[PDB]
Amino acid sequence: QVQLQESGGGLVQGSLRVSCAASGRTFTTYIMAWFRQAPGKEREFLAAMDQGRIQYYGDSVRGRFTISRDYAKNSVDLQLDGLRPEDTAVYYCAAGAGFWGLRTASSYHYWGQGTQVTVSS
Amino acid sequence: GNMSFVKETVDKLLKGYDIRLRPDFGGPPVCVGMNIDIASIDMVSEVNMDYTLTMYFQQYWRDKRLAYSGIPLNLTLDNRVADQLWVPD
Amino acid sequence: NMSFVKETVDKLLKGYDIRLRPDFGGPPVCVGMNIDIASIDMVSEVNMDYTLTMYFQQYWRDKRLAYSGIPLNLTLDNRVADQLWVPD
Amino acid sequence: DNTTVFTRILDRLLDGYDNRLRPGLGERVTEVKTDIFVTSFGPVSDHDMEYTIDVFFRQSWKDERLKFKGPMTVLRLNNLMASKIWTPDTFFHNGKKSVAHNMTMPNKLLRITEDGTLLYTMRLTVRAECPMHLEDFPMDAHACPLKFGSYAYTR
Amino acid sequence: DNTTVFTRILDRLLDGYDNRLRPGLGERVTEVKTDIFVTSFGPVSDHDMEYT
Amino acid sequence: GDVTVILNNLLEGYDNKLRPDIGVKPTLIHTDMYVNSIGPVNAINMEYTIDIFFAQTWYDRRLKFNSTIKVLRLNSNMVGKIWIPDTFFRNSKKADAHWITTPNRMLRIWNDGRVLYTLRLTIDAECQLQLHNFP
Ligand SMILES: *[C@@H]1O[C@H](CO)[C@@H](O[C@@H]2O[C@H](CO)[C@@H](O[C@@H]3O[C@H](CO[C@H]4O[C@H](CO[C@H]5O[C@H](CO)[C@@H](O)[C@H](O)[C@@H]5O[C@H]5O[C@H](CO)[C@@H](O)[C@H](O)[C@@H]5O)[C@@H](O)[C@H](O[C@H]5O[C@H](CO)[C@@H](O)[C@H](O)[C@@H]5O)[C@@H]4O)[C@@H](O)[C@H](O[C@H]4O[C@H](CO)[C@@H](O)[C@H](O)[C@@H]4O[C@H]4O[C@H](CO)[C@@H](O)[C@H](O)[C@@H]4O[C@H]4O[C@H](CO)[C@@H](O)[C@H](O)[C@@H]4O)[C@@H]3O)[C@H](O)[C@H]2NC(C)=O)[C@H](O)[C@H]1NC(C)=O
Ligand SMILES: *[C@@H]1O[C@H](CO)[C@@H](O[C@@H]2O[C@H](CO)[C@@H](O[C@@H]3O[C@H](CO[C@H]4O[C@H](CO)[C@@H](O)[C@H](O)[C@@H]4O)[C@@H](O)[C@H](O[C@H]4O[C@H](CO)[C@@H](O)[C@H](O)[C@@H]4O[C@H]4O[C@H](CO)[C@@H](O)[C@H](O)[C@@H]4O)[C@@H]3O)[C@H](O)[C@H]2NC(C)=O)[C@H](O)[C@H]1NC(C)=O
Ligand SMILES: *[C@@H]1O[C@H](CO)[C@@H](O[C@@H]2O[C@H](CO)[C@@H](O[C@@H]3O[C@H](CO)[C@@H](O)[C@H](O)[C@@H]3O)[C@H](O)[C@H]2NC(C)=O)[C@H](O)[C@H]1NC(C)=O
Ligand SMILES: [Cl-]
Repeated sequence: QVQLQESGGGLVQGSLRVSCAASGRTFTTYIMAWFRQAPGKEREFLAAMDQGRIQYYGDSVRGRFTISRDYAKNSVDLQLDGLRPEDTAVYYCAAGAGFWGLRTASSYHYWGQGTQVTVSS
Repeated sequence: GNMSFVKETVDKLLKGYDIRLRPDFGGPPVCVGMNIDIASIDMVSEVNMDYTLTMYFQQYWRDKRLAYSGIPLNLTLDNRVADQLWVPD
Repeated sequence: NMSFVKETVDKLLKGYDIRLRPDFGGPPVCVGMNIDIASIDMVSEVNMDYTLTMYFQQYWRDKRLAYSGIPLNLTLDNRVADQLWVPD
Repeated sequence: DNTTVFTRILDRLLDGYDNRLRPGLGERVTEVKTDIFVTSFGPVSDHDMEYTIDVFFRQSWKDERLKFKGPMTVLRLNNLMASKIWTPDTFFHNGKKSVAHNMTMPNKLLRITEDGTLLYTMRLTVRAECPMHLEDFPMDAHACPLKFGSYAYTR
Repeated sequence: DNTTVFTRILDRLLDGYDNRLRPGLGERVTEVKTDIFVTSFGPVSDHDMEYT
Repeated sequence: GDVTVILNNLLEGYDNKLRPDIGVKPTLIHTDMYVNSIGPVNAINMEYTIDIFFAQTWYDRRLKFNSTIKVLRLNSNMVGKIWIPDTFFRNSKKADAHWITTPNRMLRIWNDGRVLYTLRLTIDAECQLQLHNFP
């Protein structure tokens, strides 16, 4: 059975690094992505990285968040810099084939449990 | 660097450049570093006893003939200048 | 004589701009085409294609290449097609 | 003559032009506007995990060295003129073995506007990698990429 | 420069050289000492009666 | 060199675009052929492979030279320098010359202006087979 563990901090005043490790399936040939869900708002696409090491970013978080992948360890990491109060949300790791997507959540079949992140001024 | 200045610099570098001679033809060997980025391995065939390999093959060396000054930025030139420049065999 | 033909050909090829079509600013150049089908070889269902061998001949007028005093059709060596303008 | 003025214009444009240097070298970023017209989406080969695609690949960019004043605003020139100027070194990242058609002539067109805007289109047949997950075969679906960019020039 | 002497030597060697004529033309027979190093004896194609 | 000056004089003013006798008479090409091997007959594609040495002899008065040397024997360098007949094989599905180690071509120019031009070729020529009586 496939699992996507996540790890990272919960509260910042700010820089952070949220990591995601996959088990039960090698995602070398899949796109690994990070999504974000704030309270009440719908799930939105933060970043994605492809087998060709090509990186796609959302407009809201272009130039701030940096996605990377460790293919040997089967993991995807997201470095977060320039945090703001509206960045408070649950951050989700996902893996998929990118059918009709690379930006739609429906294209990703495997999802992590989510990690809370909060920014306090 | 200005367009005209870079043009004059490249013309000066390539004027009198003997492509037939290696970068240090007189004495010591020229050192060539190499790096590879493996794009894919495609067809490992037992029938043909071969495999196909796509890669970005990068070679690094020093040619004192091509040294220039006054332009801090690195010069990425059109790939047709490789025919004018010496490269390892 | 061949000297006069050589002078005429050199005069035609001197100052000829291959970059410009026969009437660059003028009306369009009319090109006739005809084909002699030598053979059709491999109508492939699996590949969904056919192989067709042919003699493909184009006909046009370039006033830059007009000459006089030589009542002949000059069949030149095919290397000069690289120097002359042809349709794309 | 009608054509001698255009010959003079082309000679003036190419006078001192260095095609080894990109437009705005060392002073600005060359912005290349691109589009694709897929004339036919070729067959998919599951065995090789690839597909073929025939495209008119159009690029466009500004080159202030090639601005001119002349009888017409746009010079629809022969494809030979493309080799005499700088053009982007675009390549397909996941391409396997592509063909730039040259039957009868190089299937390219170059058009220079008076303001210095260049349009440059090519006819290409690209054989690109399309990795597949065949667990749902024959009820599977794929998203085959086509990725391209500059080979030598960075951001 | 140090390499300028070699550039001049090569230019002198190619000055007046006619590569359409074999060496010793009209004076002797050109002797070519040849040899082969087989790095890999390729497979034999029985269908084509051929070998690489 | 005597041969060098002879060749330079012959090429001086020569125009390879024009055939010999452009306005006088037709150029007569004497053809010779040695079949090294007729390759397999592929009945599916209606073709057979043939390997030949193909030789063409003709006369070019522009290449006349007076000297003690009776014949200039040359490799493939001047094949593109002098005029050559544009001979092509009509029923060829695919043909190609040989280029290993160098182009497999030979040229020989006599003092009377006779040019002999030989080259090695491998041709895949079509052959429409009637297979009613097969085999
Ligand atoms: C669509 O796009 C295609 C790709 O661009 C395009 O195909 C290419 O077209 C061009 C132009 O037609 C072809 O170029 C010609 O090739 C002829 C040889 O063809 C055979 O060899 C080439 C590979 O060429 C190398 O090997 C030959 C043989 O030794 C050499 O002669 C070449 O110089 C060259 O050598 C280099 O590469 C070698 C490794 O490959 C190295 O070992 C070597 O060290 C060199 O680095 C093959 O590609 C050919 O096969 C393909 O084409 C055929 C024919 O269609 C097909 O059947 C086949 O399936 C393949 O597709 C083939 O095997 C050259 O002879 C020719 O050059 C002569 O003429 C030109 C002018 O036309 C001169 O500029 C040039 O200098 C040559 O002339 C000199 O040399 C000859 C020979 O000795 C003399 O007779 C002549 O007088 C002259 O001599 C003088 O100069 C010499 C120096 O230049 C000097 O030494 C002499 O002493 C003297 O002073 C020309 O290069 C090209 O090969 C095609 N293919 C590819 C893949 O690029 C296609 O046409 C386009 N289609 C359309 C419709 O537009
Ligand atoms: C094996 O690998 C080698 C090494 O990679 C590779 O060599 C390179 O081959 C290419 C193709 O033959 C060479 O490109 C040609 O280079 C000559 C050199 O010109 C310069 O020569 C000296 C300086 O060295 C000076 O005289 C001056 O600076 C010259 O510019 C060019 O003359 C050739 O130009 C012609 O072809 C271009 C491409 O089509 C045209 O854009 C250009 O206008 C030229 O056109 C010719 O044909 C026209 C008609 O079609 C005619 O109108 C023109 O007048 C002209 O005759 C060309 O760029 C390159 O230099 C080689 N690099 C080396 C040797 O280091 C082999 O080709 C490869 N073999 C294979 C692949 O089989
Ligand atoms: C022209 O190109 C050279 C070579 O790329 C540039 O020098 C190089 O600059 C990079 C970036 O500063 C150096 O790399 C970085 O180094 C740090 C520390 O080791 C490392 O953590 C980074 O991951 C990265 O590798 C690189 O070492 C350096 N190379 C050398 C030989 O000194 C140069 O700056 C360029 N010039 C211009 C104007 O762009
Ligand atoms: Cl047989």
